Amino acid sequence: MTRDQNGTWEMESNENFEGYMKALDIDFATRKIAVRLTQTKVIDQDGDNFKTKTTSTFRNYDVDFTVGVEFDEYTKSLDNRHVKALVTWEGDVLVCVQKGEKENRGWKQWIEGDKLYLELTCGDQVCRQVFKKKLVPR
Ligand SMILES: CCCCCCCCCCCC(=O)OC(CO)CO
Repeated sequence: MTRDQNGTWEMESNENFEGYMKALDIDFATRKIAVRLTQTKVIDQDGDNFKTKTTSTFRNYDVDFTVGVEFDEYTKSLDNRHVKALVTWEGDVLVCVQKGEKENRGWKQWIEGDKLYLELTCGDQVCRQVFKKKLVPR
């Protein structure tokens, strides 16, 4: 079930989100708020079609894609840049390459049991996040 990323995932850890945001040139006042925020990931996955929402108390980031289909991603509410994005499977890891102004920009997202791992990369900065599958009703 390592390819099934469906559901709601609640952030457990967030390492070096500051460096990732700084590499994206996000302004200092925004980073000061954003580094503290818990995030939630909501994934609606139907085969290779993904609809994703990353939410917080401050701002949300939405991106939808089909595995294997390059798309024009506009990173609204993050750094507000246009990139050419492609998501593919490398094994059971979902890998996105975002070609554009910033070198070495992309992300890798994968399941281990009840945990979702996400590594966000830009240039020489890597942010490593872990989310836990939302607790089901009592
Ligand atoms: C500056 C305010 C930040 C507000 C929180 C929003 C942060 C989003 C970070 C990028 C997440 C991302 O691209 O993740 C992909 C894989 O999960 C989306 O499919």
